[PDB]
Amino acid sequence: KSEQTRALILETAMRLFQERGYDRTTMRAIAQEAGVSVGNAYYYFAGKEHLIQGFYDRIAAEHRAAVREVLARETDLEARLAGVLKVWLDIATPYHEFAVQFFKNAADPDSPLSPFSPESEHARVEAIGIHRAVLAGAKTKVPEELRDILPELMWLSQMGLVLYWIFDRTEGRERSYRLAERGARLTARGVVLARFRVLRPLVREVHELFTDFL
Amino acid sequence: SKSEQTRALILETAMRLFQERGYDRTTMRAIAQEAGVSVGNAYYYFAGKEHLIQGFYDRIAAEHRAAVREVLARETDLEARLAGVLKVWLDIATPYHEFAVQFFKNAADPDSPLSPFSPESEHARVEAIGIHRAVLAGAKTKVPEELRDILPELMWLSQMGLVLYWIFDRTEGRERSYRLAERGARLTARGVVLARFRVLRPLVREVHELFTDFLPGMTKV
Repeated sequence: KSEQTRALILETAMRLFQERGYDRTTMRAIAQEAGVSVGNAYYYFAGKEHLIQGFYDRIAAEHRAAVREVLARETDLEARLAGVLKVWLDIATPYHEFAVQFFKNAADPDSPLSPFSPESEHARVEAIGIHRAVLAGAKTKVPEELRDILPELMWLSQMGLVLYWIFDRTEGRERSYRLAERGARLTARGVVLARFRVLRPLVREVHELFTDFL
Repeated sequence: SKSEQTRALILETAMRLFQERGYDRTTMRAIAQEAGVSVGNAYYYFAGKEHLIQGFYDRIAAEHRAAVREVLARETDLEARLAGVLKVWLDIATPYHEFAVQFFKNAADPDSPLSPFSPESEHARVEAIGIHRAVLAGAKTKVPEELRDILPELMWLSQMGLVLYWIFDRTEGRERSYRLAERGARLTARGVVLARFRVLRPLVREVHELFTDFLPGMTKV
């Protein structure tokens, strides 16, 4: 079933370039290993970057499941965000050597692979969604002026943290997981401060700036 | 001039190579043979690929620092000073965009001497931050004492925030970036003015602490 032999191929490719490198991995090897003509392989994915898309997509959706447990017993913002970023890290863990090799492909600004490209759109909206979940259900006061962009800013933090995590050479990535924690604490205090009357000017400013930009 | 022209010749060649070959797979050897000098003669100016990048970073900081001379003489509003400075930075970076797009995957690594944040880039960094000090010093808006070091450094962080956006910007003149330097200069100059109140300063301290802990190159706590 197309919808089903599709996920077969995504899977054989995902494991293939993990073992080999995105670069020296051909559609043809993927087809061969998959039991599927080269032409079929291209039918489900028009070349190698569309598999990465489907991998991002796949990773986003896995992330979104493992945060059931965390969103279930954390009420306040900080603990919500922090767990979600930790859960992210936990499921990225096995893909880390791949992310380091793959980094130089995805880090090409003008490549579809870049998480900021238009191809990656479906995966951004997806991931921002989680950041919608983290606050929309956080029993912690959040000013209206901010409610509309925090998602996006939090998502940005998360890309910061991905970048940092590719290059974190500490044991088991201790430091990244620290960064998520500090990042969440810092975000959370920003919002509390945001409630302070004297600097709604400032909160307006960043509301505007954040509604304009990619 | 043969000596200064060779200096620059090496530098431009190496950069074009890193840009098409990629930095990992360019050697001193290959650069020297592409410029058409002795490898000896190339090392004489740049002790290795890393010093070459530092050469790129230094050149560009000085350029920016020369170019800022007017804005920072005419403008007395902090915003407008920051505005101009950041904009002039864009004018100056503008030739190196395709370079930066290609070299971003090497310098992004904060554990690498290639990184702006590295102890190896100290010189270009201090010179760059020094510009944010003078943006501050000669602004009409006066500025808190306990924040006097952390602000120039946060402003330099934004600049890097801006460099990163610029790299990823695909719009025409990179005009979207020019619009960010302008809108970001606004938020920031409001940010500093507003840090005159005491409610805000801890968050300023704490943001400068997150960066100084997790990235090399900022002043200790």
